[PDB]
Amino acid sequence: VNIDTLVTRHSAVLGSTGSGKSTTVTSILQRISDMSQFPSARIIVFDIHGEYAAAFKGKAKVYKVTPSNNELKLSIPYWALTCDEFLSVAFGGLEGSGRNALIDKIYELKLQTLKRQEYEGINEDSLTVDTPIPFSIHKLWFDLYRAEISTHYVQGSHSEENEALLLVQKGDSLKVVPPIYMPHTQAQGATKIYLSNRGKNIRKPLEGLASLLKDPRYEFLFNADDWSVNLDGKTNKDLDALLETWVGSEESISIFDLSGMPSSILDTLIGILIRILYDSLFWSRNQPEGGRERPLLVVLEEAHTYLGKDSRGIAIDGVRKIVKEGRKYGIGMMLVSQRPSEIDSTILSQCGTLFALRMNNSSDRNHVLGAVSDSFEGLMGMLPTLRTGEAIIIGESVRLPMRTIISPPPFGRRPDSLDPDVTAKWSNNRVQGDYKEVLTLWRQKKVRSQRIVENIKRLPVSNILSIGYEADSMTLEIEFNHGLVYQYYDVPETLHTELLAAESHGKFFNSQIKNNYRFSRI
Amino acid sequence: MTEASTYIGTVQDVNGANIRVVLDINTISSYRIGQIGSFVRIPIGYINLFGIVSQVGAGAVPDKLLEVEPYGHRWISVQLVGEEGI
Repeated sequence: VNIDTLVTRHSAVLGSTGSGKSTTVTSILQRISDMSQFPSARIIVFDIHGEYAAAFKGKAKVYKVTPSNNELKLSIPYWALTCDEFLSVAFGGLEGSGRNALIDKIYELKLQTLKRQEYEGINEDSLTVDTPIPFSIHKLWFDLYRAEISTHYVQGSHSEENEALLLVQKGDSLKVVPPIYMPHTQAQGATKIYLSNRGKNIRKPLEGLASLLKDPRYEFLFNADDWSVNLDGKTNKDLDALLETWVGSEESISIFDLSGMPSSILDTLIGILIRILYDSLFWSRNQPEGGRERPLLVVLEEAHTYLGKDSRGIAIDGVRKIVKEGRKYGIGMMLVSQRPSEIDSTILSQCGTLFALRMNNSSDRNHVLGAVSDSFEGLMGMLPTLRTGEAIIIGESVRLPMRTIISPPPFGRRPDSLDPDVTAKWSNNRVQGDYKEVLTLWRQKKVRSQRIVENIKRLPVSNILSIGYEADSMTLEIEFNHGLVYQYYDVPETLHTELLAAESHGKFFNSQIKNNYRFSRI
Repeated sequence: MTEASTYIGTVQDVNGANIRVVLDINTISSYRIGQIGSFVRIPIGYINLFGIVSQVGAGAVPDKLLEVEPYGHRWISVQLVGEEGI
């Protein structure tokens, strides 16, 4: 199979849910990005269900939402977005004068940041809202929310120096706490206090933004680790580090695990990532770090949910732009789906190569037949009766349409999402629970309890890969495969001392310790 | 002889000032083929009718053709602008 046409002319993998397309994609990716043959590979995967991280144990970087043992943390700074995408993410697309007010505030904050911190090739003349310059969002929220509720001490003038605060609540910028102001009352006897006369109609959007800031689900957006913005507009790191970590690491394959992200903004975030990657690899097409000197491949999972015929999302525009223009700047594409009838025909028709697996219904088969350019009546009638793992390669990347059996991946590299098992949990004997603890966790909006041991030192060795314990806290720590780490609390020393001297590592654990002691997965 | 240079297709529907043309060039796609802002020339005996393309793709296919065959889109929609005199 030709590989230059496979990347430059795009591809597509279509099949049924029972056809095991994940194994085929994993095998293809492993074969293309071999270290021995292609030392300078470059692949980006937009994993959605997080079922590809397991297949690549130590062969690829993984950027999840919540790191546990060794995976990194995905983080997209909000100041790297454009104005429209930022509005669609935070405020949901305001259309009134509030949009103008927010744009003006963004411009003012960016100008102040440029004044404070020197930047190369950027001045007051060549600054746009589109320019990715860091700026504080908490300061903006504080200013706009105080300029809408707080009441001036003296009527007629509503300057900031006339703060009519009852004394108590000064308020914090980094925190979401707002300041308190005395109520407006111009009656006789007492002092005349008037509310702010410049307040816009953005109270509800600002409350929503405050809720989003206080929500822990948006840490990757508003609380980037190395790209958090102080009130003066300064960050620990820059965007170059992010770009290097994304498409410049020593590992050939980088996987984005978007399983834990909210379902209402996934399309927008995919569009954001696509736009950032395309711009970064387009504006530097002469340097050795550009796409022309090192072509990049993008693998998109479950393309039928975003590339529909009438989809109004942002990712569809980026996908169309890549499909139309990557042949020149060296950016490939590879759509994977289990429902070809949902993908846009104008997009599916431009894919150079098709990997047609077994398809069950007739709509998908008809769509595939209509979206093909090289058909042999002998082979195309075999689609509903293809063996699992067998593909029919068709397109410009092969001399002839041939029916292949994709080479299976090496042992210990079978993709499998860590979906909780129904049988094990449902068959276990029910035990007592801590209603107070779960209620407190729900009120706090945190996933880490208070009784978690910090730095237990473990030792090497259903399977058990490591074992740790402490005599001071009497809490047992057992590490399983797939990166799972458990922490059983209030265990006597006798149990784990006997376990360490047992014939094997297990069995007895399931016999006595598995379902008697309260635990907490970390 | 055959269709000479600068040939696109034939008229297949008239609604007064909304012409629908079926493309004949299979895979030329490169003077580029009719774009959105491009002009086309329709000679009638002696005079040339100049027109402007307005819709390209599924938007120009007649309603019943889509219901019959929704996988083939080789139609363009031309709106007449003016004519060249003598």
